[PDB]
Amino acid sequence: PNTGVYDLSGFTVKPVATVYRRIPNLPDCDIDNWLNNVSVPSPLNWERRIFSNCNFNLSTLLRLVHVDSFSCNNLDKSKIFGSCFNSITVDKFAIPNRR
Amino acid sequence: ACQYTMCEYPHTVCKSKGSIRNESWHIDSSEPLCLFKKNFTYNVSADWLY
Ligand SMILES: *[C@@H]1O[C@H](CO)[C@@H](O[C@@H]2O[C@H](CO)[C@@H](O)[C@H](O)[C@H]2NC(C)=O)[C@H](O)[C@H]1NC(C)=O
Ligand SMILES: *[C@@H]1O[C@H](CO)[C@@H](O[C@@H]2O[C@H](CO)[C@@H](O)[C@H](O)[C@H]2NC(C)=O)[C@H](O)[C@H]1NC(C)=O
Ligand SMILES: *[C@@H]1O[C@H](CO)[C@@H](O)[C@H](O)[C@H]1NC(C)=O
Ligand SMILES: *[C@@H]1O[C@H](CO)[C@@H](O)[C@H](O)[C@H]1NC(C)=O
Repeated sequence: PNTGVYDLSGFTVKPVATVYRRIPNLPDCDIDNWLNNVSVPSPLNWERRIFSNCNFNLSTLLRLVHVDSFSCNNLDKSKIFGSCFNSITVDKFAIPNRR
Repeated sequence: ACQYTMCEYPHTVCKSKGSIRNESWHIDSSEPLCLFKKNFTYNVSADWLY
């Protein structure tokens, strides 16, 4: 090439990571404020509540109630963390030991 | 903002002096799909509301 002054695009910056902020429309279901209830029903008259139209996750749940196991069925345990269901229906009762 | 089963002749009723009728603009004891739900607070001693 000839003698001259040339303007060259040198790559200098690149975005490292992202910041995400969004205000929620619906409220928190607070499942764990129900699963830590005092009056636990017995296996004859178990209760059920239908948590619908709210927001939830799993990590604050399963560390705020003292879990000993969490299996699943017809599901994969990481398919909870993404999706948006239509309702959740938690039914709890106590356990008699030998059965 | 929901999917409300709205009645035919919808109306409300004040809750300081109860009227003859009752608040009947939906019979929707089925918790329908709600795209939005929220609560806000305003002044009880205000003159106008825009
Ligand atoms: C645990 O569940 C019971 C429901 O069995 C909740 O009991 C309610 O308590 C309030 C207290 O003001 C009563 O007015 C309601 O009538 C009760 N509900 C029923 C169905 O009886 C209790 O509040 C729950 N615990 C927590 C911490 O929410
Ligand atoms: C918005 O405020 C209204 C009125 O304060 C709430 O309606 C009450 O909800 C409780 C719990 O479901 C009932 O026990 C009361 O009888 C309701 N009052 C009336 C006048 O309906 C409503 O739950 C609030 N909404 C949110 C999303 O917090
Ligand atoms: C309003 O509702 C109450 C309770 O369901 C009922 O007893 C009353 O008769 C109703 N009022 C009218 C005008 O129907
Ligand atoms: C609005 O509320 C404030 C206190 O929260 C009060 O000082 C004021 O008088 C209220 N507005 C009117 C028009 O009364």
